[PDB]
Amino acid sequence: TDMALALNRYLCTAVLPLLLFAGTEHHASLIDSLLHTVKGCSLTKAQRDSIEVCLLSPSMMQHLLRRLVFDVPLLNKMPLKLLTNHYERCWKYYCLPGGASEEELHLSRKLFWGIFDALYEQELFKLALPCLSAVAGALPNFNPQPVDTSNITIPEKLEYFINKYAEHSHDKWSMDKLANGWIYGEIYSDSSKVQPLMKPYKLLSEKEKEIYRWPIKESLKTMLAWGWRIERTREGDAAHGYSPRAIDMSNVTLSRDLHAMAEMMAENYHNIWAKKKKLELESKGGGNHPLLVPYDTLTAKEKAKDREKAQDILKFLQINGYAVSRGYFLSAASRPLCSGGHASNKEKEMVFCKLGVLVRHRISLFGNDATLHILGQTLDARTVMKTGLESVKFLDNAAEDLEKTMENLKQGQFTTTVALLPMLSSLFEHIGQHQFLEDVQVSCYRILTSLYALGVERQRSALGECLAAFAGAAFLETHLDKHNIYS
Repeated sequence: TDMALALNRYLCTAVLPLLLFAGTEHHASLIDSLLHTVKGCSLTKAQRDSIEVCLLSPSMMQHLLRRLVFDVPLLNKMPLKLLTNHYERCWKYYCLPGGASEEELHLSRKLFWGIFDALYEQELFKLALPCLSAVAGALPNFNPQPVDTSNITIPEKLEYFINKYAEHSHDKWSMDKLANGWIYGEIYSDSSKVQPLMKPYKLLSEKEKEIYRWPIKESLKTMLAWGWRIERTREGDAAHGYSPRAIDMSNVTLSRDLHAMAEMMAENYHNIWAKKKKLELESKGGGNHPLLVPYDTLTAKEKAKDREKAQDILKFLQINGYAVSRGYFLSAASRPLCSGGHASNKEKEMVFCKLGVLVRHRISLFGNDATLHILGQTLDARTVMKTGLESVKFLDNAAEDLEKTMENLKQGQFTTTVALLPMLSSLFEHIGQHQFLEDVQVSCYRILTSLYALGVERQRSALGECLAAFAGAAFLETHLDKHNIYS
């Protein structure tokens, strides 16, 4: 407490020093200062020390534009909502000069807009949904999840592999040190450069293989843990003492199957060593260690024994020739899934989720101002809501008509069976409540003139009589929506 009053006063004194490799600690450590409050009112000044510290950096800030994206999925309080969505629009600046992670940006877009069905509160989620059109327009907590390795037994085909890879290991323990060539003695006198461990491989015993054997078996058993395995293909490949005719595993190029598994093997090693660090010094009276931060931020220099050691276990597999196997693109490839995913979210506009009608539809307007396959299904997307909430065309979704064609204004002005009958089906659902309500006819006028900016035969004399029905029904302001579509 009495030294925990340091944080209270320094919410301004560590701010005024506001006015690219070793600065990664503040994107890791100081990101967790406000995360302790994610001092009460004074924590809002920590946003000014962070939401402005990201934009004018962008080397490690390129790895911090989606920093809390490993915890923005675990947002929901109010500071967990503003730790991402307020820095969402500023996350296009890092990939502005740089425009492996373009599919990870949709993880907090296809779920947080679905978590927008769980909640004023959407004052920060609305413009950040258009920042997802900017994070894909400029380029184009986090708990470790441990898995236990030794549950399975060593397969017999990879026992000719644990004796060849360990035989190469004592070469690789010397190929990094062959310019000096260190040898065994009896006493560890490192002033005269002798090691007590430099013994050859062909004179090994039943309890000294385990220095070589155990890094391989924690690197082989964890391949079978994700529904993946190893298949078969064709075959392939001074001084004196233990002098080998060896080859290096820092110049052999890899396969494309192995990339998503070996970078997951470091993610596997981000869930073993990030748990093996919790079993060494914390039970003796230790303190708080910062390695529980989000995933794309923290230092990787300890992981050089985990990112460069999780590839040569399977670079050596390509020596043996074994078939390692895995069995704005995503904003466009899932866009027909999105127009079918928002229309499936159009049925719940009648029965929190009524804000989901406005959090999903009105945010794709700039996405339609930046881009009939998905647009012809989006013309009838609100025709599921104006049929499901057809009695009221249900709290906010009964009066979401003024924002309904507002996303179809930018979609209609930005462009023969996918538009023939259904162009005047949802449009008449706006002009059908024109003189019941005037928030539907004010958007139907921009729906009837949504073709004069892009250039309804059947709906020409149904609205022309409706112009002759609402000529004085003010519904004369609703007459300009039914008189602009009668020829």
